[PDB]
Amino acid sequence: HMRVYHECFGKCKGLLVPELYSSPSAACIQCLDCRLMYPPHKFVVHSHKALENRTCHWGFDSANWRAYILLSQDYTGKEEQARLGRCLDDVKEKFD
Amino acid sequence: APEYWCSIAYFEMDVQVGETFKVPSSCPIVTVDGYVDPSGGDRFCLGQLSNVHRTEAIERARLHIGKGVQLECKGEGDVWVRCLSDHAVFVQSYYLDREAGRAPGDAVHKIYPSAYIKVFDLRQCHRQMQQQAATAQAAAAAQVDDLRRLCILRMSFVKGWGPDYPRQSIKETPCWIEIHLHRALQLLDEVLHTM
Ligand SMILES: [Zn+2]
Repeated sequence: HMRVYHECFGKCKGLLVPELYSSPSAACIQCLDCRLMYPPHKFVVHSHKALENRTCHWGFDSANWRAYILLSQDYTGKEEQARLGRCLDDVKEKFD
Repeated sequence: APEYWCSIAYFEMDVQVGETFKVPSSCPIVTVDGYVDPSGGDRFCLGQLSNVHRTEAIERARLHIGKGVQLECKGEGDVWVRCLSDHAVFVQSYYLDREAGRAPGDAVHKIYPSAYIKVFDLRQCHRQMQQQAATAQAAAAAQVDDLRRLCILRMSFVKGWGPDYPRQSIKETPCWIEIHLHRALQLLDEVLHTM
């Protein structure tokens, strides 16, 4: 399904598994490092050892996670980059 | 008084790309992005700017500065930044340096996507500007550009720079802009005449 990532207090990659996101609090993103499941808003505060503590972070809202989680850079252009992009928009638009 | 409230100069690494874009007072908000409009009234578009020195690696960063930032002037000359990009924007401002809690120019501020932060206060600038001015006045012995750093904003578009990153100075980032607030620049030219 979805190859996902974020660059918050470090960076992290994961797997969005659409079929599991069936409630605002449903851990549906799985870290591609610890392999654990994360609810979209907790996944955004989960970087692995990537730290980034000598830079001041302004406006980080965990609730603003729909602006943080992005589609992997794994550009296979064609209509998969667009198809999966449209499915990522659907995930975002659902419990708001 | 200021015909324009600020003028913006774009850079890719240490080369200035395009002509310095001047923002008119009739325009409080201005957008800096990477798309179409090769002209620009309240839109400084970077997507159609040439640069012989541009490298494939720089082109890659330009594709990520999507909707870019929005620079907003409030009141007499206070500035705010709105990150419309999918990627955070890194700013350099003495205002934040303080508000944050750190020493003068000793912090890089990561402004997150969709965030809307105030990055410059005119008064705090005018006060602080008089301070260091009189401070230098006090250098007695016997037998100025340091002041315009306070009236300036530097911000990087997709790549941070500092202790936490592979880049030492903003001039190593693929695409950033330098902002001269004119109103604050006047006060500078006033704190000296009036001094
Ligand atoms: Zn993990």
